[PDB]
Amino acid sequence: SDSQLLLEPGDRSHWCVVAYWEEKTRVGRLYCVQEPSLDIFYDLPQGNGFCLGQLNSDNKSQLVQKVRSKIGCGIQLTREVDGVWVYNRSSYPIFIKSATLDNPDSRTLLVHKVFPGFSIKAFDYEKAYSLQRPNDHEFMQQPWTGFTVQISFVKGWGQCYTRQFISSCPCWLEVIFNSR
Amino acid sequence: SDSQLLLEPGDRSHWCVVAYWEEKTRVGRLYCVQEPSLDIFYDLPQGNGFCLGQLNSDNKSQLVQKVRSKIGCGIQLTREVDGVWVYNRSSYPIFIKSATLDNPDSRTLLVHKVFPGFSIKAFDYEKAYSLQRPNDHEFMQQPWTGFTVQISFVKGWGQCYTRQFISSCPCWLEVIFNSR
Ligand SMILES: [Cl-]
Ligand SMILES: [Cl-]
Ligand SMILES: [Cl-]
Ligand SMILES: [Cl-]
Ligand SMILES: [Cl-]
Repeated sequence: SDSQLLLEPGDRSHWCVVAYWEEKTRVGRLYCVQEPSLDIFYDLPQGNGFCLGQLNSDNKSQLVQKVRSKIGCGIQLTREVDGVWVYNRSSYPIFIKSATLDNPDSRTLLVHKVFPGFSIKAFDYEKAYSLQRPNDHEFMQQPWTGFTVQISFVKGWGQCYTRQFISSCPCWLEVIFNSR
Repeated sequence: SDSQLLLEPGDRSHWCVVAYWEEKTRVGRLYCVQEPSLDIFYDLPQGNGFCLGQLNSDNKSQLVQKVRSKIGCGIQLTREVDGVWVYNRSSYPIFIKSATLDNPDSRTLLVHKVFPGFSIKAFDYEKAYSLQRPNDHEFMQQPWTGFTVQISFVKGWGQCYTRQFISSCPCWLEVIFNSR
């Protein structure tokens, strides 16, 4: 046409970027978010946004298939006046690690459980802007942890769970937040 | 606010995301790249791209100020049919860590020096697609390392340098790559 052929340049206005993982395998392209709210869900009639059921995956594991069938309506991420909220719209708990959810003086970040229908503030811009975790050596060596949130469907990880690391979880998300 | 519309919250077409760092401080908003090539520079005549001199950094270190100016014309990042290439357009070496630059059987990833005027394939889609590093425990625990490239201007880090960690470098980039 006239405007249908041109490719626009990039921008600084996408407020987060989402990566979907199955265990150690990244599934599908990254989803870069512009509008203030996004559903992340399994099948097309179940939300407006990032559809995970459409992603072609090489991981055919039975456990991954079972968790995928439990994602259902998934989660919603929404920018609000006081930060970014994650709402659990699905019928199973989700588990979240975010640097802005924890006491800045702790030695390690915790994984937080969010029951179906409950919400949690995934990201706080003011706290992230000034965040130092001086007692967390891994954090100081990997400061991008300050703006990357990890979310697992159905299965928890870390202390008091079978899986020590998030990359053992069947279905999980990496959410990278812009500073904004 | 008054008319119905067909919302798409985001897109999959930005092929990498660039974060600029000064030591342990993230500086400026993330840049989501859609154009085939991106110039990243401190000062480039009639330059159009990701200008690091315009950002208003909180890092007031004199070393950071000196290195920032040395970036000069910076680097060029180009997405091509055969992968993503980095061209060093500055007067100083740059230093790059990328999982697709290394022997997959090694224990830890190396930092690679790129002279002024030289190029390197910073990211290879097919090598990354299902890259496994079975002797690298950190990589298996943090598989997103396989899609993220770190680039430092002027100053090296790692094995052969006083700086052990990337977050000790005065001026560096985190580049998060999308899949093909
Ligand atoms: Cl912009
Ligand atoms: Cl484990
Ligand atoms: Cl798209
Ligand atoms: Cl080298
Ligand atoms: Cl160091």
